[PDB]
Order: sequence, then structure tokens, then C-alpha cells
Amino acid sequence: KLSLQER
Amino acid sequence: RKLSLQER
Amino acid sequence: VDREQLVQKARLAEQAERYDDMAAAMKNVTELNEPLSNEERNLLSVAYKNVVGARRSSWRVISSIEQKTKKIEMVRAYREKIEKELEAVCQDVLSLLDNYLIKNCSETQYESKVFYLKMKGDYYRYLAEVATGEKRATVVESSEKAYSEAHEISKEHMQPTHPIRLGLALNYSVFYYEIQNAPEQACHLAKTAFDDAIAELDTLNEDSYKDSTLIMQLLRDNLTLW
Amino acid sequence: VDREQLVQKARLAEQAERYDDMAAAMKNVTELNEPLSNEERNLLSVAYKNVVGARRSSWRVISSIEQKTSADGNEKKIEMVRAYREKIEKELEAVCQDVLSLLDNYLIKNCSETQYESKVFYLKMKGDYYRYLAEVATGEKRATVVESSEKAYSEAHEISKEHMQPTHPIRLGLALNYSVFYYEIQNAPEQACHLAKTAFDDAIAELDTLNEDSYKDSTLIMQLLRDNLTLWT
Ligand SMILES: COC[C@H]1CC[C@H]2[C@@H](C)[C@@H](O)[C@H](O[C@H]3O[C@H](CO)[C@@H](O)[C@H](O)[C@H]3O)[C@H]3[C@H](C(C)C)CC[C@]3(C)C[C@H]12
Repeated sequence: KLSLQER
Repeated sequence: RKLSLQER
Repeated sequence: VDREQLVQKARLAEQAERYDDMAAAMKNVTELNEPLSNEERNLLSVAYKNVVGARRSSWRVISSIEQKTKKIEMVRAYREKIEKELEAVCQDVLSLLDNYLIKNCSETQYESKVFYLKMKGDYYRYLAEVATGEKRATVVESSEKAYSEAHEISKEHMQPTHPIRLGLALNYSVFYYEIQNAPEQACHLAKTAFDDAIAELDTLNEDSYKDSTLIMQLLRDNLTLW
Repeated sequence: VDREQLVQKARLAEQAERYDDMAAAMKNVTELNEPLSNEERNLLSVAYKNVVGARRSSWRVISSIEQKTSADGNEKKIEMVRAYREKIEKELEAVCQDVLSLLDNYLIKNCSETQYESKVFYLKMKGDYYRYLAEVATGEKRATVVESSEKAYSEAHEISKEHMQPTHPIRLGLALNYSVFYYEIQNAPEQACHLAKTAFDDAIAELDTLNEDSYKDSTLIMQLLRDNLTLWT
């Protein structure tokens, strides 16, 4: 996605 | 690794 | 049954890719009514992110198949089934925010309040991805107020180079683009936060500088894609 | 909610990577007491293999934690790891017994004498999902299910040897997992090396019989047979 992808 | 046939 | 082992169980579930068990352990830790630490807050965030993330990917695949194509009524049924699970996970974590996480945040815990308000806006935006009609405008106005309140707190009581503040502006721009369909509002917040971060980019915080520059790269990659 | 719709749902679950729903959809199709098409047979096997594969991967990680922190300091934390490991075994054994039940009740029973391909296919699944149970077992409970996998592989080995080409994917896949069962389970490297090289040389003797329809499936198993033979010597 374009969002802040977390671990 | 796994020596068996992995079922992709 | 204790707090320390539930956090250890969440770490073991993360290394076993059992994010459903991990989200359940951190839910119990959060339900202990004790404020979560920095590591516990990240464990709860990563757990529910992978849980709601797997439901979003499965929903986006079924939706793309319904778009590209007796055979459709079943696809719509599998769509609503994933939507029910997605909405259940969202309402679960949203209840943990409005009852345990945000409630235990004083008016001076700016870093923690921005993180939880951003999370409230993210999972409300996730509901806006599958909601229709008046149910969409209800959760969109909720995600707007959550992002707006988090934006004002981070704009005044936070540093422009803070990774949490930058990550909030990234998801706020994504909200204005993919939900509100306003590329003018989306690129405005992204460019404003990018310029404010570049102005003080020479500080190079020794604590976590790669995390700050990585979020700016995500802001930069979004400007190139759009 | 007919048979065509359940297969369509299993196709969607594979695209959505919801292998739990995929195995549940193909389980109901298996419970319809009808023969399974080559596509339906592969989708059923792929679904349950990914489901049991997720539990096997989680078990190897947690079991490695127990082997590392055997008696290192806190003993209450080891009780949490042991209960987490035993819960994974309960889920793994339930999935295996679910597959073994569908085989000996709906799949192996419905196989006729002329359906040699479907018979060897289902017999190797019985040998595979019993080998997975042998991975999680101690004492007599291990040898009890090891013989169940020994009879499943040996029976399929005798069937697939006669009424099937040596270059067939099911034939090579059977000899591959059989050699794995002889090496990892029975600790018999000589039996695994001989069986793997026998099916390998038998497949090389008829390389000209490979058809343009299904050859990459056969060459992949032959490559895996040669890779295991190179590292076992
Ligand atoms: C319990 O033992 C049963 C296996 C033994 C032989 C093997 C044959 C039937 C093979 O043909 C299948 O492959 C088919 O299914 C794929 C996708 O599902 C196609 O890519 C592909 O073309 C098609 O042949 C494979 C597969 C290939 C090697 C990558 C992995 C396991 C699977 C699924 C089943 C069986």
C-alpha cells in the first residue's frame, strides 16, 4: 500500500 | 531446507 | 496469566507468524488497564496491522475479481464474509483505543496521544474501505476527526522530523487520496510535512535517523507515484 | 452452494490466500462422495498442504525455542512455551486426522482398480500426512504412525511402479517423499539414496517420453531428486 507499512 | 516436495 | 508471559507469548507468536494469537495476547495486556510501554505499544500495533492487513489483501483480491468479472452471488458472499471479519477486527482494536489506550493518555503525553489518534484514524479509514452509504460517511467523519486532532497535536507539541509525526502525515495524505478522493489535499499535506522535515534534516538524530529518512522516502515515493 | 460454487470458492480462497477456507471448501466437495477431477484433486491437496505447512513451520520455531532454553533460568516461561507447543501439535494432529479421514472414507474408497493415478495420488497423501504426525510424536506413538506411513508409501510404490511411467509427476513425487521418509524419519540414508537414485535413473532412461503438456512438473521433481542425492552423499 501507500501507507506506513509496519513490520 | 525441506527435502520433501513443497506444494506451491 | 501474568503480564510478562503474555508479552513473551506475543513475541513467540510473531516469530511463528501466528498474528491472530499475537493480537490476542496484546489485547489481554491492553485489557489489564495498565499503560503500555514503547515495546508493548509496538507489539500491539504490529500484531493488529498484520491481522487487518491480511484481511484487506484478501478483500482487495476478491473485489478485483468481482470487478474484472450464480458465480457472482458467491463472490459477493465471500466479499461480505471477509468484510465481517475485517469490521470485527477494526471494531475490536477501536474499542481498545477508546477505552484503554487513549483513556490512559494524559494531555502531556503528546508522543503517545499522536500515535493512538493516528491508529484510531487508520482503523477507521480501514472501515471506510468496505463501508457503503451512510455507514461510510459516519466512519469517514470519525477518521477525519481522529487525523485532524492528531495533526494539530503533532503540529504544535512535536518536532517536524519526528518519525511518528511524519508517519501521521503519510497516512493523512493517503486518507485524503484513497478515501476523500482529493489529490490536492493529499499532496498538500505530504509536501508540507516533507518541506518541514527537510528544513531540519541536518540534525540527524542519533537515536533513530534511518527510520526518519525511510518515512521521508515513503513520502517521496508517494509524490512520484501520484 | 452446489459443487461448482464450492470449487469456485476454493479458487477464490487460493487467490485470497485463505487456505483455511480453501481446505474447508474442498473438504465439503470431498464429502459429496464423488470422484475428484485432476484440478479439484490438486486444489484439495494444495489447500491442506499449506494449512498443515503453516502449523509445521510454527512448530519447528517454537520447538527450537524449547531446545535452546531447556532449563535456562525461568521455568514458568518454559511452561508457557510448552503449552504453546502442545497447542500447535493439537492443531496439527487435528488437520492431519482430518485429511486422513477424508482419504480412507471418500477418496481411497471411491478409487476404482483402473484409477491408478488417483490411487497413487491419495496413497502418497496418506503417507505424507502420517509422516507429519510422526514428526510430532514420542515413544510408541511415533512407531504406531510410522508403520502407517510405511504401508502407505510401500503400497503406492508397488502400484505406481507397474501401471505408471517413471517420468510421471505422481511417480517421481512419491519416490521423493518416500526417500524423505526414509532419511528424516527412519534415519536410513542408504535406503533413501538407493530409492531416490533408482527413480532418478528410471526417469532418465525415458527422457524422450516427456510431453509438452506436463513436463516442467516432472523436471522439477527430477531436479529435487538430484539435489537431495548430491547432498546426501
Ligand atoms: C501428494 O502428491 C501430489 C503431487 C504429486 C505430483 C504432483 C503433480 C500432480 C503436479 O502436476 C502438480 O502440479 C499441478 O498443479 C500446479 C498448481 O496447482 C500447476 O502449476 C501444475 O501445472 C499442475 O501440473 C503439483 C505441483 C508441481 C510439481 C509444481 C506441486 C504439488 C502438485 C499440486 C500435486 C502433485
